[PDB]
Amino acid sequence: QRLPVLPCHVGDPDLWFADTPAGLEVAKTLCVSCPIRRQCLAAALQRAEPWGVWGGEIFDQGSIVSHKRPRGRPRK
DNA sequence: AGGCTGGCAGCAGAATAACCGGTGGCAGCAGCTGACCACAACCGATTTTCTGACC
Ligand code: SF4
Repeated sequence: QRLPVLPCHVGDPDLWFADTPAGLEVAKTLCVSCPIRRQCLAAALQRAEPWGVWGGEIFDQGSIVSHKRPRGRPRK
């Protein structure tokens, strides 16, 4: 079916929870071409997923952050 | 004098209406819990790593 075209499970699944701001960036933008962004993002927002890339967007424990804040002192 | 030998005959089996007492089960439910999620916050370093000034 359309399973190998689905960009979620094409490669290694441990990529999409890597705890670097730059590592998961290609994981987030790899769901640009995903055919099911609407329903996946809708399910992720309704069930309140606390981790990882969902619907081509990252998640905190309840909501969506724009980009994950890096380790260290943030920029003034 | 009967007996035990002989067929002869006959048969089983197989195939193709109430009471009373008591006693234990049981289900329903307030009412101690008491362990348990469970959010939800709040801190305890921890490490990085800028940020800010020092001379
Ligand atoms: S997170 Fe995005 S890319 Fe991955 S399966 Fe869901 S919609 Fe597709």
